[PDB]
Amino acid sequence: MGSITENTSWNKEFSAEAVNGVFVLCKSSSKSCATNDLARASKEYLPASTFKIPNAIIGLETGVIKNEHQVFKWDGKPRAMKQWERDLTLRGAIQVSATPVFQQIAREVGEVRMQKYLKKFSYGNQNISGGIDKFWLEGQLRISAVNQVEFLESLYLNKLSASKENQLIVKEALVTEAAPEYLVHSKTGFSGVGTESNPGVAWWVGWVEKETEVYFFAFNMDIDNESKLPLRKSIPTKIMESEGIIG
Amino acid sequence: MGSITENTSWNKEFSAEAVNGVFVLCKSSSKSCATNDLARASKEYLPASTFKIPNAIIGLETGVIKNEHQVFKWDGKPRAMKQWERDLTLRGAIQVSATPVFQQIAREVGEVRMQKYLKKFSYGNQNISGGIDKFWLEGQLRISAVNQVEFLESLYLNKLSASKENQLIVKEALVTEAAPEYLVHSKTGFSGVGTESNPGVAWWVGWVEKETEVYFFAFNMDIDNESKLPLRKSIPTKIMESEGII
Ligand SMILES: [Cl-]
Ligand SMILES: [Cl-]
Ligand SMILES: [Cl-]
Ligand SMILES: [Cl-]
Ligand SMILES: [Cl-]
Repeated sequence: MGSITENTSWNKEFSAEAVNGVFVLCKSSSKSCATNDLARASKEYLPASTFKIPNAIIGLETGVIKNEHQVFKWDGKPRAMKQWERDLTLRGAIQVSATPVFQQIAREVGEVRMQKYLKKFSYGNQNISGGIDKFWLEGQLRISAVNQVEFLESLYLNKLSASKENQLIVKEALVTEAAPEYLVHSKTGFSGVGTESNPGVAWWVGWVEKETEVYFFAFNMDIDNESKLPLRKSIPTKIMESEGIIG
Repeated sequence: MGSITENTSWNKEFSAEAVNGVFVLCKSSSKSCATNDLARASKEYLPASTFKIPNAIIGLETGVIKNEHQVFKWDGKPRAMKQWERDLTLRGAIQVSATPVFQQIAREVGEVRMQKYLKKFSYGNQNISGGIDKFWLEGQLRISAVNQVEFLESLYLNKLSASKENQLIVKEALVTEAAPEYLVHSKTGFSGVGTESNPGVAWWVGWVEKETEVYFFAFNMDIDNESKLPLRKSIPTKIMESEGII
């Protein structure tokens, strides 16, 4: 958007849970954003599963994902999560966050084309070192909350450097709540619990369409205890509720 | 859609409510459809607000709807329903069924382009007589339950004679339930209570994407009393539940 202002009153929801994190919320019509922590809003972290958004688009663009209705066949091998042990649509693989499906997509896209698309998308530090199938999971790729909102705004407007149809296909795959005058697109992320001095990161990013308004959001937090994960949704929902958006 | 088979065991949900109607359900992977009433499955009825689906695609195709994020401004004058007395997005206008918005779209599309597109879409009897802004509401346009599922299948597959991008836009506008492995696109219709010896029609049409399967559906029923309106959703829902479609 245009402006960003720091709203320190938004710390109340973080301090109540002893969480270190940031929430960025932008209202389209007023071209204005608010955040609890300006400094952290610009700090870059591992995207983890939020990378499914650009990866899905790049997969379609390059033709690795053949079309909108491609089925990703479970081959029979045990997977890290139980919910991934089945055939999945593109929307399904995004929604249940089936990481191995996307690791294979990334391998097929390749280094040259992945690099070019992350440049076109202005996606974070654009550092894809750490292996083609994990740079966004444990490698060197980093993105800020502000950069996520910018990327999501471009996607909403079909202004990414990709076909309008591929942007649309990925947008329907991101729908997480549908009501007559309320629509939510969103995606979670979780890198793990980390180590001594290096906590992991949790994400919730997306946008809310309410009546004729649109609000873009990005949340992240430091995490070293997996039982704290639901906070990645509860904190932003509480803040958006207080704003009259209602999460 | 493939083959169609009459299954009279579905009549249970209709007889319970003294409803004269039809449900058509098609399973994409098996290329087969079932219905409680083969005769009625092919009978053609006023589309009523189910017409918002092709009308929206046509509005986008012709540039009358400038793009995905066009806002339909309320002029501040009375509208039939309070829910319509506000600015609406395309999705909002479809979801609250803001008929006056779509009537102005039809006027701006105009007769020639509207006729051409309904032919291209093989949309019912393709009869647009009765006024450019009311042919699907009180005029001569008629479409069957079988034709609705055929049209919806084409939309799902992006195979209508329109840009893939415009078909995609109208598809997101139609989403009515979203879950990680369960997605519903749907649209209701209701022509009114009819006249003596001539009931109105109520519709519910759409599709269900469940894991990797897809089910297309079209329901219609005779209606002469507004109190019966919720049956247009409850009957099909009960049948789809009995079929294990979540
Ligand atoms: Cl991933
Ligand atoms: Cl009106
Ligand atoms: Cl209408
Ligand atoms: Cl009329
Ligand atoms: Cl209803």
